[PDB]
Parts: sequence; C-alpha cells; structure tokens
Amino acid sequence: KTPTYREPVSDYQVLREKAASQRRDVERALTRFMAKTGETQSLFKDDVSTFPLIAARPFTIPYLTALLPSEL
Amino acid sequence: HELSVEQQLYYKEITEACVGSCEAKRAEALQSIATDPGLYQMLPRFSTFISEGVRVNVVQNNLALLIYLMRMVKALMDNPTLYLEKYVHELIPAVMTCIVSRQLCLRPDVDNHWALRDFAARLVAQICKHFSTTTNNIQSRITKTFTKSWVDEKTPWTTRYGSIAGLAELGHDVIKTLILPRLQQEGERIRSVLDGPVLSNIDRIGADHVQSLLLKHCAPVLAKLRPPPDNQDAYRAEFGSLGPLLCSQVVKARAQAALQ
Amino acid sequence: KIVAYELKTGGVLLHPIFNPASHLHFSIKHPHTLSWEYYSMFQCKAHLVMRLIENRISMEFMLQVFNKLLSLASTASSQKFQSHMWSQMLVSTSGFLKSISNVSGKDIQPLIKQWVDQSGVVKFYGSFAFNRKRNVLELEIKQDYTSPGTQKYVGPLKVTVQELDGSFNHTLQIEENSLKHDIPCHSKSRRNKKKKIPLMNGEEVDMDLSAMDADSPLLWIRIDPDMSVLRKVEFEQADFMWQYQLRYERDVVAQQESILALEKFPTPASRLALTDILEQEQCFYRVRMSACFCLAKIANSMVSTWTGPPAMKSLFTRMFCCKSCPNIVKTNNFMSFQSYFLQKTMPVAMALLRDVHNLCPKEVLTFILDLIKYNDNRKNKFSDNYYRAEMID
Repeated sequence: KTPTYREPVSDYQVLREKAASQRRDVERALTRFMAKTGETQSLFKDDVSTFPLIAARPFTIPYLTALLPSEL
Repeated sequence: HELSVEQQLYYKEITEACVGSCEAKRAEALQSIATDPGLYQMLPRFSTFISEGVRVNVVQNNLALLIYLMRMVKALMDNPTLYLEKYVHELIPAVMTCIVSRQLCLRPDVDNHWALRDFAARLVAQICKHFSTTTNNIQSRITKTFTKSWVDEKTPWTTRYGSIAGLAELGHDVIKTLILPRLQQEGERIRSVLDGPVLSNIDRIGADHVQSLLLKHCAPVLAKLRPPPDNQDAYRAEFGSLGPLLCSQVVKARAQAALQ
Repeated sequence: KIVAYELKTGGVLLHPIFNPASHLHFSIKHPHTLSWEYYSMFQCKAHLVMRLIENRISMEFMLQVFNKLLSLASTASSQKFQSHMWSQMLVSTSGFLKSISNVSGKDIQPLIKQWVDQSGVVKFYGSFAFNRKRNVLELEIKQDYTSPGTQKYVGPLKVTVQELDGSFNHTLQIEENSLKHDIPCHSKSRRNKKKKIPLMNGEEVDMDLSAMDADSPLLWIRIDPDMSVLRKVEFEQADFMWQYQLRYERDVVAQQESILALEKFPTPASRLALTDILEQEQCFYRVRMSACFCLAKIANSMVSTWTGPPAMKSLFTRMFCCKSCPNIVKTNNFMSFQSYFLQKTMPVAMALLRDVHNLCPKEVLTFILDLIKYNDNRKNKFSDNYYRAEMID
C-alpha cells in the first residue's frame, strides 16, 4: 500500500513551448474576436476571415494612450 | 497562477460579451469559446464564473442570464481541445440547478422556464454521455437525484417537470425502468386538471406541461413494448390520452418507415 | 553628414558678407529664407568649426573665452543705462576673434578664412608604397578640388602610422604642387622575437603577424586621425591592414572606417575579423552594431563559398539563447544596455542574408519567427517595445 503519483513534466524546453503556444493562441483568439465584433479593415479585398485587422480609431487625446504606462 | 494581461483581457471581453448587451457579440463569443485551441489556464475561471452566476439566480430570478450561462456551458462542451474532466464537478450542479429548481422565472406565469428546462436536460444528458465512467458514477448519481426528486411527493410541478425532462433525455431504458412504473401518477395529475376547485392558479399550466412532456416521451416507449394494433391501449392506459399519443407515435413511426 | 550635404549641393557658408552664395536656390541673407536642411547643416558645421578652433587653441583657453563673454554679458545685464552697456550682451565675429586673441595671443584668421568664410570641404585620396631599400613610406595624397562642393587645402596634415615598433604621428605639409610625401619607417625587430606590439595608448597586445608582409613593418596608416579638418578620406590600404585596424585599434572612428572599408574585401579573413569584433565585449557597442551589417553584406557576397550555418546565427545562439536549448531564446533581461542593443540589432542584419536564388533562407526566417514566439518579458524591469519593433523590422 505505497502510494504513487502522476508523471511530472519538469522540462524547461516543453514548459517554454507550452507557455509560448498558449500565449500565442490566447492572443490570436482575442484579436480575432475583437476584429470580428467591431469595425474591421483588410489588407486584401473583402478579407475578414483571414487576417482581420481591428480598424484604427482616432483618440481625442492621443498622448495619454501613447506615453502612459499600463502595468506599473 | 494569475492570468497574464492578454488572457485577462480575453476573459473580461468574453465574459462581458455573454451578459446581454447584444446578440451578435454573444454569438461570436460563444463561437470563440467553442472553437479556440488554447483556452486552458482560463477554464477554472470560466467554471467559477458559470457556477457563481447560476448561484446568483437566487438573488435575482433572471431567466435570460441563465439561458446565457447554459449556452456558455454548451459552448464549453463543444471545444475539442480542452478537457472538462477536472472541472465537471462544478458544471454538473449548475446545470442541475437550472433543471430542478422551482422558481426559474421572475414572472412565473409568462416566462418559459420550460425551455431552460429541456435545454439544460439535453445538456446534462450530454455531460453524462461524454464523461460518465465507472469510477465517476456520474450517470447513476444523476439518475438517483432525479428519481428521488420525482418519486417523492410535495415536489412542485416545475421540479417534477425538470426531473421528468432529464430522465427522459437520458434514454429509452431509463424511461422504461423509471418513468413507466409511476404512470399511475398521471391520474394524480389529472385529479388537478380535469377537475380543480381553483382554476385560476398557476398549477394548471405546469400540470398540463408535465402531461404533454410525459405523453410525448412515453409514446415511443409504448411503441416499443406493445402490440402493433393498439386498439384500446389508451383505455388500458391512464386517462386514455397517453394511449392516443401512443397511436399517434405508431403512425409517426410508420410515416418515418415510408420516408426511409 | 556635412560632407554628404556639401558635396550634394554647393556648401554651407558660415559668416557671409553682404549674393555671397549663388550656388543654391535660396538667399542666405535672412533666417526665414533658408531651407530647413540648410539650417540644420548650418548648426552642424558651426559646432564642428568650433571644435576645430579648440584644436588650434586648447580647450582651457576656449572655456576662458566663453567665460569672458559670459562675464561681460553679466556685468552688462545689471546696468540700467538703456544700451550704453546693454550691447555687451551681443556678440559678433570680430569681438569673438578679439577675445580669442586676448586670451591666447594667437589669432585664428587663417582657420577662420578657410573654414568659415570659404564654404567648402576637402577630399583626400591617399595611397602608399613602402620602399624596402631606403626603409621609407612614400605616401601619395591628392585632392579632388574641381568637384562643386570642394576646396583646396594647403595647411599641415597629421598622419598616424602603426608599425611593429609602435604608433608614430607625422605632420605633412600639403602645398598645391605636392604629391609624394616620404616619411621614415622604424625597425621590424618585434617580428624577430615575439614581443607585444605597442598601441596608440600605453598598452600593448599580441598580434597574429601571419597576414602581414614580410618586408614592411607598417601595420596600418590613418590619414587625419583626429578629424582636424572637414574632410572625406579615401585611403587605399591592403585588406590585412584594414583587418588589423579593425581588431587592435584604440579609436572607434578607425574601427568604423575599417568596417566600412572591409565591405570591398569579402575574403574569409575579413569574416573572421568582423566575427571576432562581434564576439568581443570591451569593444564599443556601436562598432559591433555596424559589424553585424558588414558581416551580412560580406556573407551575401561570398555565397557558394560559405561553409556552415548562416552568419551570426550560431553567434546569436551562443550569446543570447539558452545553453540547453539552442533555438529557444533566453527570457528578456535588458539590464546590460549593450547586449540589449546588440541583441535587438543582430536579427535585423541577419535578415539581409540571401541564398543563391536571391531569396532569404528559411533558416533565418524561421529563426526570427522563433525569436518572436518565444519572447517572454515578464521578468525584466524594462519594456519590450523597441525589441519587438526591431523584430518586425
């Protein structure tokens, strides 16, 4: 009656790969969701499914969104 | 342990898209949840959000937000990449709360709590088809809760409707060995339908909804375990109506065979 | 910047006399008729001519000139007389030259006449030949004075020759009819024994003398090293002299000009020289950032000769990636500020690699895309916007 555990994956290569691919997938999902539910642009003629761009909106005060840090 | 800003923003936008500002952003958010590859590390947040939001129905009996949370669960189930085995213990009682609770409505008479009933019943049949293992005992423990909620008297017609709806969405053998012994209960139902001292109460709409669901689901069960003639099966049945529904079901089966 | 602008269009004329400059499409009588590029080059040439005046009259005398001007202005600034004395706060050219002559006793009127009143830069074309018999170095310096932006230099000219016995400076008198300048050369007894060769500063280094000629002691030559004239030099050394000047010089402008002149010699010794510059901390970082682009150009020119991987890739994985994973980049720690600049400039030069088919190789493009994917910046105290912007570049 000696207990056993699950196989732990302590490998730096596969941990870097997992964190990288999860970050890339969540940022791709976020940008496709935000480009689909708003005004969109396109590099190609009538191209919304592949490479959708969030449309450029003008700010009333652009230095506040440019120069200010968001994580501090 | 704490979500990065990317996925924190994704969690915020996806959860606030399913609160009800517009329908198109909701459909794109549910099509995001159903069809993205990397949504793990945000599954516990979604499970907590859904279970707490279904709990918040007790403070505000909002039918619409419960329909939105059940469509969020139905979208979470259709994702091929994420495995809900570690988080199903949170989503099972939320869908169960959407099934067997009694006040699902703010105005009980006009709100169709009935659909959030059969939608969540189909959802829990799917959640115990995909995940029931003999170590889990999910389906047996769900049938036991539905059964002791149905056989026990004093239960309201809404929760009896939810119990019958879930039991009848589980399959054919369940309605053979759970629903069909208590068909005499239909007489106890028709006690309060064909002859009620109080007609203007809210028990009558729930009772004949229970009746319609019962005879709709027991018509193919009567078509499976009876003769092909069915001359006075309705008379032999309770109230003579279930038998008419069974005759209609046999006719529908003949039509399906002709189409084939 | 100024030699490019003055050879492009005419020249910048500091201190005109009232047109004085008719080679250019606007009038220089007023600041509001000047082109904006002319205004920028005006300020640029003014501060370089002031550096030249500091070269003739030493820096402490220059700061004494400036202090005398400021002190006259501040005794002027407290009077109440309406400009009897408030015009001592206004400087002129004659007053500035008179204050210079007051503090130093030398007047700079030839230097003022050449670089201020005359509006041109000089062009030097140099080539050497070593006379083995008389042990002399015969320089040949000719000027292009017939171009539209140029003028003729007749002053003295410093030249620095690094031979095996050390670094020696020589002053050459470059009159109009001058072409050949014979300067003397020293021994070659530091090739008989292995001794260290002493540099421009007090230090000395071990040099690999296998590439040097057997008969000449001189390792490199620099015409006008201190930038004491407004000049553009075109010296014709041998490629090993440019490689020695890139490796062992203690002057950043000579390392930069040797990088600039090694693009014409795509030999593998020059690739080894630039790669040894790139690997070398305690080199100035803006020299290594130039050696990246020079190595990219040389690598593009010696295709169908290049042996191993693409240029700088193995060096990038040696310097900036993990020891256990070569294709995974290390997590961003930008606290060194010199390997940060080199790290963000090395894929930008590495992307200018081209194959035999004139297409960028899929080994460098995949490397850049893996640099983009595996980028983690949750751990440094600095932002990642310039590094990611250079990745897009």
